[PDB]
Amino acid sequence: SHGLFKKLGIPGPTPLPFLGNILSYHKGFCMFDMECHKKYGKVWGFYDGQQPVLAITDPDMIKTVLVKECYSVFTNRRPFGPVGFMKSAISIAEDEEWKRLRSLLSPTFTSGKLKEMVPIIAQYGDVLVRNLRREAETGKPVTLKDVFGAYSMDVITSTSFGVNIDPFVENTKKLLRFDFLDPFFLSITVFPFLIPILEVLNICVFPREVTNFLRKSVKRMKESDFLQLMIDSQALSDLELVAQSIIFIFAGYETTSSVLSFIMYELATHPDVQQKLQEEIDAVLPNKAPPTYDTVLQMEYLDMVVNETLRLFPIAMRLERVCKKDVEINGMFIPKGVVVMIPSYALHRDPKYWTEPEKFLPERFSAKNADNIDPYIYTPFGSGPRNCIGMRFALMNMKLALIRVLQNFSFKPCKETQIPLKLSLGGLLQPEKPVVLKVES
Amino acid sequence: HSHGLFKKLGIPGPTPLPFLGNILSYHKGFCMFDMECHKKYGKVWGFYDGQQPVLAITDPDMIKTVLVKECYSVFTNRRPFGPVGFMKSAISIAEDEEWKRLRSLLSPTFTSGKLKEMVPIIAQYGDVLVRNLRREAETGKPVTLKDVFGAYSMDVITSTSFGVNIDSLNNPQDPFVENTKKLLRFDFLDPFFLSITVFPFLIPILEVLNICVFPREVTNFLRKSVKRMKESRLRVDFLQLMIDSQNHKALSDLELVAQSIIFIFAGYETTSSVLSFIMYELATHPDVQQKLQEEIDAVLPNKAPPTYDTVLQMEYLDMVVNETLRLFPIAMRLERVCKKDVEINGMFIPKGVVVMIPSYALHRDPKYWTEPEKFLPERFSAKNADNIDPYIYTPFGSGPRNCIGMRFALMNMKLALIRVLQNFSFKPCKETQIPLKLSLGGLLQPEKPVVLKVESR
Ligand code: HEM
Ligand code: HEM
Ligand SMILES: CC(C)(C)OC(=O)N[C@@H](CS[C@H](Cc1ccccc1)C(=O)NCCCc1cccnc1)Cc1cccc2ccccc12
Ligand SMILES: CC(C)(C)OC(=O)N[C@@H](CS[C@H](Cc1ccccc1)C(=O)NCCCc1cccnc1)Cc1cccc2ccccc12
Repeated sequence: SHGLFKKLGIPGPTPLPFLGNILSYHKGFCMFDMECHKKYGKVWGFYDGQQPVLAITDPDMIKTVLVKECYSVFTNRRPFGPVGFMKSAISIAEDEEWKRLRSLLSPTFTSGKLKEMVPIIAQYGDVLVRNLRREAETGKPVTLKDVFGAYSMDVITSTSFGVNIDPFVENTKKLLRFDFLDPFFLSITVFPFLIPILEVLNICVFPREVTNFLRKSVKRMKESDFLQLMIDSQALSDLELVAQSIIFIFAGYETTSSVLSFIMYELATHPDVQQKLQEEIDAVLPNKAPPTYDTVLQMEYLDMVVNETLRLFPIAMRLERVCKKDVEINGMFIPKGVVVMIPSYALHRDPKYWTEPEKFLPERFSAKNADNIDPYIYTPFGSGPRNCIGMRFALMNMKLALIRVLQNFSFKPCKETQIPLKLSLGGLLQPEKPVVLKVES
Repeated sequence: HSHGLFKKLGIPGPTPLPFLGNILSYHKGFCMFDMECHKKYGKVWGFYDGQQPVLAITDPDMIKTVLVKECYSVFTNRRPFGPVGFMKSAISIAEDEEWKRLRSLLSPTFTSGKLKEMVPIIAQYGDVLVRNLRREAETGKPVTLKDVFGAYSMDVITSTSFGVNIDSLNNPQDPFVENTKKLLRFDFLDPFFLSITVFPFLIPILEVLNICVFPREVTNFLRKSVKRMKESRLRVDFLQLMIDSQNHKALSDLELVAQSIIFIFAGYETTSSVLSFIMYELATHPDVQQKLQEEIDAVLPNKAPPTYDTVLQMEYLDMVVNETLRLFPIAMRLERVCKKDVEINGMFIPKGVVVMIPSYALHRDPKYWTEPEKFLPERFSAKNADNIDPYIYTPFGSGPRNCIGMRFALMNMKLALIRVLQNFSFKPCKETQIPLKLSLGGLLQPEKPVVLKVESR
């Protein structure tokens, strides 16, 4: 099954037996995609064990997979197991169950519901300033991932459940941990046949206590909102309701806080960009005025900085869809069962599409130059019917933190500040050493 | 009284007459009056359209402050235009929160993805444009460019915004074009558009008489045309976005037609007028026309069909379109109503004053452009484009209330110029007005229509 890309004429690295090309992941997913982007051109294929993966970079071919042929062919992502009761998660659901959950959780982040969350986040935006002021008046570098993690936890636990927590961050911080050095997930890539061995016999990849604590915490949350929508629509099951809460809690904590740490690093390493951003926030909101829903979307340089950070640090790295039947798109034959992959990290730094892609230049997303950006090359939230469902929720929650903090504090690098920031050469997109900076009031 | 405002503020300007103000100086038109004031009074001057004081600014920082920085807070709305009737809900006429809702609603109409989807549709009518140009070319005979460009522009804006192929082969007496033409006629000689400026108190009187600046013949026709243009069920164009957003709430039936008439008028008149000015400059400069044709053939050899990416690759084509818009900014002026007392760049502006940006005069300012009356596309080359201020050259405006169909118009015009210059070259005639005299009336148009010979290659 390792002569597939040799048959279809698609170039790619030579695979090893059983392993395939997973030994090239020693530098990470990002470095392997960028080296293959230069060696084999626009389209190449490799093997994650015995699973063939076709990598595409053509925007028209990307649009056909993500948007056009979504509901028809490229509907589901790579099979991820064994998950146990987490098989009902919207991000892991497949075919008919996904559409029922996508439509059920779509009214969660409308313009009406997002406008209701502004006063709720406005409460947590004050404790963030008061806690940073304790570390500001005292010469002491702040681990931004910590203080932003608590801010990211209170927002998703209140805007989705109405419960104020002020053990969840400890249990949530230990939900993923996708380390390729761990032979377990390196085995699932090599042994896709061991997934049915653990599904019929009830074995999961997530630790029991991070799933038992959340299944019992959601039951305490069930005091008869995003939770209010899942009860009024309840045919939704009770155990299925827990699986969706784990997805929202983890995304609202890990994704928003890690990107916020990426933003503050770029602002501290580029003073003229942070200073120009502070002058704009003081103009739209003078005297440290509380931000509203309209003043957030009005700040465009705030949008030009966030969109530039998401280009440099796409926490997704890759988008994946599984070909469910024999098709031919843009004059290329993709057989059934092939995982079509779109290297987001490699495309966000393609010299063919970006000038000086290494350097932090928010001028790429200016309304004068944003017309030169392909929407299928810059996909930090994906695209099509199966993109990020909390895209507008994440872009709002991160900007609300950037407004309220830059109105009161200014960030400078420290001695222990890793410059340049080296990304984690492992699995998920994170810095090697934690992001630490000095806070000046 | 009010005619002493600029005397009180120390701002120079022509001495106004009672009641009339300075409107008698419009005998040469908006453009000539603005350039003469810019030479005598300097960077800032003020005049009166009757009793309405108009402050003209030419400073790029002051222009950026009005158009970009202080749009949502102070300079949000244009000068009130009436009587308009139900067309007050149009995006270009809407004010304050109504415009802000409509702007965000119609913004996804012209994205890079939506525009790239329109190229195959525009490519269809590009082939029809070449066929009609080839009949008038196979036989020595002038060719009124405004007519053949007007039929092409109506074909593009109706199909890309509504999905309806209305003009088929022509139909040279097409009812859409015939009804949309009489939709714009600001003849300052007509007392109507001159008296309502002298008597602004008559606008609320005319609004209660159901009197509009648009004739009932063209509004009732377009009212039932858009209603019959709703066909379903069976894409996602301009019409589909308005129905999906129709289902705070919401978009009315009379509001959906108001925006459609705006998109129909802009896509027809503006695109066809600039194309006529472009071809006049190419015929009167055969060297520029040859260099542009050599670039189209280099990017699209063997008459290759134009695509979204090949259009953006042609630099000289972008330089020809930009230089023509510099000489002929169909906007002429940009205006914003100052809604509250402000002090920008060290100058006080009181509430109610209309801040005006003389775009026509700024595009021909000798202290910004070398030989401003000469047609030189080399100003917009990448070697010289850094010496161009984006607040002196504003053919599509600037800020949150600039031209919402800028990127569409730049594509529809370039897609037409490519497929036309691929097959034809244009030369002047005996009846071609050389030099071109602009209409001394209101809107920016030529005196005698642009007529040229069409030779095949
Ligand atoms: C900076 C913040 C975030 C980024 C960059 C991000 C990125 C992404 C990407 C790239 C995808 C997949 C798109 C595709 O496959 O085409 C995705 C899916 C998803 N995201 Fe996010 N995300 C963020 C925050 C959030 C938040 C706050 C939530 C809150 C619920 C969330 C919930 C989800 C879910 C449920 C899915 C799967 C939807 C489905 O499979 O149908 N994400 N995200
Ligand atoms: C060569 C072609 C065109 C030129 C030179 C042009 C120029 C302009 C200018 C200068 C403005 C005012 C900007 C400001 O006040 O700051 C404007 C506004 C506008 N234009 Fe265009 N335009 C063109 C074609 C089009 C097209 C094809 C459409 C299609 C819908 C369109 C729709 C509009 C609308 C709706 C506005 C008002 C926007 C608002 O009030 O928010 N225009 N145009
Ligand atoms: C795992 C691989 C990449 C081989 O196969 C997939 O593709 N399995 C997708 C589903 S595992 C995941 C389950 C999980 C993990 C850890 C804690 C809790 C649940 C999942 O539910 N995650 C989406 C929900 C939250 C989120 C995260 C980031 C951004 N927004 C929202 C993985 C997947 C889902 C969605 C977007 C992705 C982008 C890049 C890479 C993988 C993606
Ligand atoms: C009327 C004056 C100039 C004193 O006061 C304004 O300012 N009234 C603005 C709104 S009248 C117009 C209504 C109309 C007229 C004729 C047919 C159909 C509708 C309008 O809706 N037109 C914008 C939409 C179309 C368009 C036109 C040209 C370019 N692109 C798009 C006038 C106005 C609007 C937008 C840009 C302008 C530039 C220069 C001068 C005036 C402008």
